[PDB]
Amino acid sequence: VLTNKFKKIIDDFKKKGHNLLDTANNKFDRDWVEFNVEISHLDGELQNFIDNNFNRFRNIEYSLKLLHKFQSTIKRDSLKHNLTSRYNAILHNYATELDTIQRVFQDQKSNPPLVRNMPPEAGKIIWARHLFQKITGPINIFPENVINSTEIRRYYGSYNTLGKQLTIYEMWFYQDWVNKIEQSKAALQATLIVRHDENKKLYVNFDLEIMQLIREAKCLDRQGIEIPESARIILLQEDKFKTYYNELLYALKEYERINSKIKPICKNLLLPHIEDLDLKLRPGMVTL
Amino acid sequence: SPNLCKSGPEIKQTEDKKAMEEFKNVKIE
Amino acid sequence: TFISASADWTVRIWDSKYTSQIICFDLSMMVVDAVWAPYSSTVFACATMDK
Repeated sequence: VLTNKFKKIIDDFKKKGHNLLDTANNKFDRDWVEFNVEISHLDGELQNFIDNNFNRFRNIEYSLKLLHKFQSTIKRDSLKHNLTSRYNAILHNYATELDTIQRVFQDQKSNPPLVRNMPPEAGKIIWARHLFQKITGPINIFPENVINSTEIRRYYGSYNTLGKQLTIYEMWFYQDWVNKIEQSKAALQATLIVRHDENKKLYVNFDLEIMQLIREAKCLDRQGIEIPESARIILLQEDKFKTYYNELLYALKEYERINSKIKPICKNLLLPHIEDLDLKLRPGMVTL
Repeated sequence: SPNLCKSGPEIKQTEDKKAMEEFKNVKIE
Repeated sequence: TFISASADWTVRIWDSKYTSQIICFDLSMMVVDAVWAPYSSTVFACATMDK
């Protein structure tokens, strides 16, 4: 339908083109009176598509993808005029997206229902970092095309304020987080983690230490944060503790199954063997 | 159910549609 | 033909025969589940926030 209009123009153009030899004026001038106005109506269609540069999408950045598609058009400094009028739609829908980002940040990480294997603090700092990165794209596309009008700078002011605030809040969470583990270990977790033993069942003593240091090393490695030597090594030791507790679990369950089969009969050849199967653990071996 | 199927364009014109998507790439260029 | 969708809400028609994707299409909620419809139509669907 669009090429139909263009070809109608081309056809009446080429048919009016019978006047060149005697009248370059008549031919080309009338050809232009028709073709310029009809191709400018087709430019109004291209301008419906200049609005479509956004309308193809509900997002600024995809509108910018279409702007990047428009590269053959840069020869004419008339799209740039429509580009200049549209820079405002650019900035405004950018502002809409970041106002949504603002109401997102106002509902801090603790409010949404997160389902994963990341501690609250690592999830919080990583979600703040990801929001900062999501904001950075906009605040970087902002200048160098609309700096001239500075509306973009007016909005960059608030955006940079939000960025500094996010930096400060991340810093606060890190003050709550980074040395939290150092305090925990140096006070009650690095003072000779008591190995797991048994009186009637397996008594776990530092399951909290296990889970904590696991999550610590995992999230620090995933986010690319420096892991202290103390953290890394008490982690290796917790790996040892966990493997050994699993093995001792299996062994105790073996004794349990054997007793579950012995007691239905209560034979006085295996009951004394059961008694012989008793062992004693002194305090010296609780640090093996 | 009204949005079930269109039954003419989806079926055998779909390979042509993928060729048309590649055309839209040539257009992007 | 395959499809790949990013955290930046972008959907991508990876034609195995190509190194440059076909239709760099683009829409909010493209992080989340996407699917090809079990119809002859190449229907796409994204879904979050009861939407």
